Amino acid sequence: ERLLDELTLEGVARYMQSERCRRVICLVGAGISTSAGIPDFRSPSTGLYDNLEKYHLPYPEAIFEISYFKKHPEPFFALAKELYPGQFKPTICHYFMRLLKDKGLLLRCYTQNIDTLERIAGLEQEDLVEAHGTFYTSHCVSASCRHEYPLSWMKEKIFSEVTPKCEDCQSLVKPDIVFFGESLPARFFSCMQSDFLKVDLLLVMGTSLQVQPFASLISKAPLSTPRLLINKEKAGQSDPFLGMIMGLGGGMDFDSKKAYRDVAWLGECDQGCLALAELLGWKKELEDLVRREHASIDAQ
Ligand SMILES: Cc1cc(C)nc(SCC(=O)Nc2ncc(Cc3cccc(OCc4cnnn4[C@H]4O[C@H](COP(=O)(O)OP(=O)(O)OC[C@H]5O[C@@H](n6cnc7c(N)ncnc76)[C@H](O)[C@@H]5O)[C@@H](O)[C@H]4O)c3)s2)n1
Ligand SMILES: [Zn+2]
Repeated sequence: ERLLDELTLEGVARYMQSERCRRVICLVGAGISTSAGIPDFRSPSTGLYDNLEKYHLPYPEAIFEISYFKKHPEPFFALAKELYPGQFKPTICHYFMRLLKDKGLLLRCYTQNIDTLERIAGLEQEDLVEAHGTFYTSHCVSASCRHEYPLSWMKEKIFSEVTPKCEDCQSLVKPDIVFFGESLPARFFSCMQSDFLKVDLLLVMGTSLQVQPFASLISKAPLSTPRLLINKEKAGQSDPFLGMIMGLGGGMDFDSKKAYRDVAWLGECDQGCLALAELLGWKKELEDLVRREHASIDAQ
């Protein structure tokens, strides 16, 4: 009944190399972009949540909240200037997901990341669910207008510290990211219902699984589907405690005596992906891909 012969990266690589493993879903968060120079949200001291006091918020989550944004957008746009990536070079982890695409194993990448690195690494719109939107485009917030603006326009407003107003109607222009309180893209639900029927392997990388409904995705997979977490620390566990994110019952079981399908490889995402690629015979392909794409970016 158990699909992994052993609860290890080697077990997952052998499963991946079997014919049952045809459809892989990746679930990724900010941890897969930290080696690209983009700090994450919840790491102590460097993460965003430990760097909010200077914005003088009524509480730290306000800067994520759509109703607060609509009333006082200036903190969000000051933060956006502070965190604007100085360069957009995707990581080994991103290019591993690109290799999964090129080899026909990637059914979908569900990303929480707003930095657009998945696109730059070559995942196309069909391969991707940007579950929490991206900074790539922005829209006027007036339902009667909804004029679109490209990242170059938004970037100029952010760096000039001018609050972005729509050129046609002078309402606020918001990046197409999903704030706390907003609905997720409809693509998220349509793809979820189709993808999680088919998935043979769930790859979870670089996320604390602290945000719903995205974190519910790990429970949408069939109960035999193996789940591999590559992350600096365990996350999404089912162990109940007050303030757990997971609905009760759902969650990962790495360590109980009933554990049967969940693997935690604890370390840096780039190293874990390099180790998995090596076990699969993809290490040189992945290394060459990173080198070539990185040089291509370095030229301009
Ligand atoms: C083009 C462009 C222009 C700009 C201006 N900016 C960017 S980009 C830079 C950025 O920020 N700009 C920002 N501007 C404004 C911001 C504020 C904001 C407001 C509203 C919504 C926002 O966004 C959507 C959203 C809504 N609600 N939440 N969100 C986001 O927040 C969640 C984060 O949750 P996540 O799980 O992703 O991250 P974590 O909690 O930090 O956990 C990481 C885990 O990885 C582990 N780990 C770490 N490093 C590792 C490594 N190397 N190897 C292995 N493991 C590693 C670590 O130990 C831990 O376990 C997520 O849902 C996301 O959508 C944002 S922010 N691009
Ligand atoms: Zn407008």
